Amino acid sequence: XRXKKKTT
Amino acid sequence: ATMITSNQLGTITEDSGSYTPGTIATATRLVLTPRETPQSITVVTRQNMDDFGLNNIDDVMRHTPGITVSAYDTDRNNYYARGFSINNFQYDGIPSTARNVGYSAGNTLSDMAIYDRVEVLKGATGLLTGAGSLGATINLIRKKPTHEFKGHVELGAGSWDNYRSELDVSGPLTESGNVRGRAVAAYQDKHSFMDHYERKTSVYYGILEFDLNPDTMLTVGADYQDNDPKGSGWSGSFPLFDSQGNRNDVSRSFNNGAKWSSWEQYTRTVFANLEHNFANGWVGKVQLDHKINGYHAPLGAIMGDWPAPDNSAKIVAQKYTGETKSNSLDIYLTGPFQFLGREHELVVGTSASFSHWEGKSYWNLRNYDNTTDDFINWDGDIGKPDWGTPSQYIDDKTRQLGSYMTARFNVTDDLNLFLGGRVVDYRVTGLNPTIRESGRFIPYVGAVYDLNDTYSVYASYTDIFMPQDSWYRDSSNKLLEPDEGQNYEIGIKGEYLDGRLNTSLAYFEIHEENRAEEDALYNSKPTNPAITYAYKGIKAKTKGYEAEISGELAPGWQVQAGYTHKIIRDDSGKKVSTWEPQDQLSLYTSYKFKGALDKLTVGGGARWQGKSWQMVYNNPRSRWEKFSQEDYWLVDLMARYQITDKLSASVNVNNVFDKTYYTNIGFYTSASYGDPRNLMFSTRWDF
Ligand SMILES: *C(=O)C1CCNc2c(NC(=O)CCC(=O)O)cc3cc(O)c(O)cc3[n+]21
Repeated sequence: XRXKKKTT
Repeated sequence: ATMITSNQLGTITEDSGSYTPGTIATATRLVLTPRETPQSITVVTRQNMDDFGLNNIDDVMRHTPGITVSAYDTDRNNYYARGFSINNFQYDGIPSTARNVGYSAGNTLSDMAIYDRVEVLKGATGLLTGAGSLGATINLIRKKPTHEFKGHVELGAGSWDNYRSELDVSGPLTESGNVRGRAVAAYQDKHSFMDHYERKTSVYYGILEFDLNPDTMLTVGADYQDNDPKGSGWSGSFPLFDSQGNRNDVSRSFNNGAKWSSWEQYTRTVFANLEHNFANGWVGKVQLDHKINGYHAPLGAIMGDWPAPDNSAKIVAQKYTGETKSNSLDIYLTGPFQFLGREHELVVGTSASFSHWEGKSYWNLRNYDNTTDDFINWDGDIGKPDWGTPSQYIDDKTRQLGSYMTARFNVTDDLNLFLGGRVVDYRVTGLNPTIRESGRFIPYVGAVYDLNDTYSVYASYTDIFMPQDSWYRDSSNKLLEPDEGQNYEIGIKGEYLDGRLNTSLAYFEIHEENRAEEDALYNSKPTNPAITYAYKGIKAKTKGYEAEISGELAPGWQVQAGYTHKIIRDDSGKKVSTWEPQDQLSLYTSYKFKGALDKLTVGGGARWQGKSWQMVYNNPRSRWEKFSQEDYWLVDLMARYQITDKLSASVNVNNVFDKTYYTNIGFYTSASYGDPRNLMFSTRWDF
């Protein structure tokens, strides 16, 4: 989910 | 007089040291006993929170029956309610818009030191709260000032340098009493078994009332809690897989967190409201509300198949800051309605809410080395990199409206009908693909039939929906219609002794529509903007039963316990929510002694949940893996001695057997252990 962006 | 220890929200609990509740209007905004309430309900009274030292709310959800407490990261837990995740909080009957937990702030932790009870409404809350989530709606209730004087100050220290202390003071401020006031504040600083985690919170709150007779109380006040954690880990407690190696083993106290990583969440709020007593035998309440949920999160943690062969692991760092204000107008009229035969009641009411969430996120770090000397044995110590320029801004404002009207007809002095609904419109005018919904109808229909003077039966069709986020879009580029659902319920309740003891078991079945599932095949994503990534909307079904007792089990014997069998799957599909045990047993009880040593009370409880599993992904070998949490039998004892007419002495030991267990296993491929054997001494008021 919710939207965004831990490693990617 | 007419013994008014109750009120609009319903009879209070800071008195009747009975774990069972009195009257909850949390359902139809119409005061009703549980039996007179046709929806599944479970509530934690105050004399309960007290006995077991359930300080913050988490410490309540863990002890609430029917709910499962799962974790994300040190400062973030999720509550499982009937196959779904609870995500609707209602303060003094007012909902909240701190909806998104990715940028969580305040909800998952509220020091109870100020509420009289937290009433959780299982099923489909849509009637009162607007857009929301399937499962249940939590509902804290603040301490309202006391007519005659009363107050106290509690100290207390638990394990891992856990120290806390509150102070409650209430009463009249003028001979007559035309004006009553209450003020309470608490302080708590504790570390944790986990290394370097040492969070400290503080809460102040002041509430007052202004009489004038039917010109009933223009009550007002404001509260404010501040959680400043430090050493906060993120997503799990440690990565499930090493470099490529199989599983990772590590102390119950490892912490992917950064010594300096922390997730400061804070919430302050102001309310005002006057109720009016009309002569027709009717009353109408009007309330204003200004609340704010900010979040200061400069996270730093080690994540991702990292214990690498050369014993060293990189770590993601990211900072999130944000505050989110909201105004709320809620007015309602509720009283006797004569149609024919006998008097019934209606509760016409409309509400309005203007929120505004704006915030930043920093992950475009600059001049940084996120590698670490060695993995194993590490006190999350790395530099607090310099967050560059905000890498994603946020400016959204939601304007949810809606009006409602509920009917409590009775064809017979036993069978009563519940006709009513809540229409609504949602508007989230922000910085992204503006979306709104309007004129959607949320219906409320149920009825209770009085069998014997004891037991009784009910059935219900509760509903609720939720305009989805813009992230979710389908093959084309449309945000899958709102995630909706209805709770099909049928059960029998039963009370004994004016309402000292109360039982109930029912059958609930939930049907989910347009559940947001990640589209699969779609990797070979064709051009269109929805390109990159898109989800689809498939149906889900949740069916199960629940049973729980609560009240005066004997003379001074309090007991509240429950069991719940749940199962949830998607259109001829698999088992979703595999982590929320299909079966769970909760039992908590306290007994005061007779004569001999009637100056001593003893209590304890136990929880049980069947096998829990998750479906991770072993990137390093691409092979998918299963993970199961064997069994769960958790026990905790407690004891308290009233050494002086005014001054208590008690002690709770929360995990008797110290059961080495897992709280989360499939989160971004992480895991977090479980509070090993807790211990906390306390002392009551006076001097
Ligand atoms: C998406 O990336 C996800 C993964 C699944 N859901 C989820 C949740 N929790 C939910 O709302 C669903 C309940 C559950 O099973 O967990 C929370 C968060 C929070 C953050 O910060 C991020 O990045 C993702 C996330 N997801």
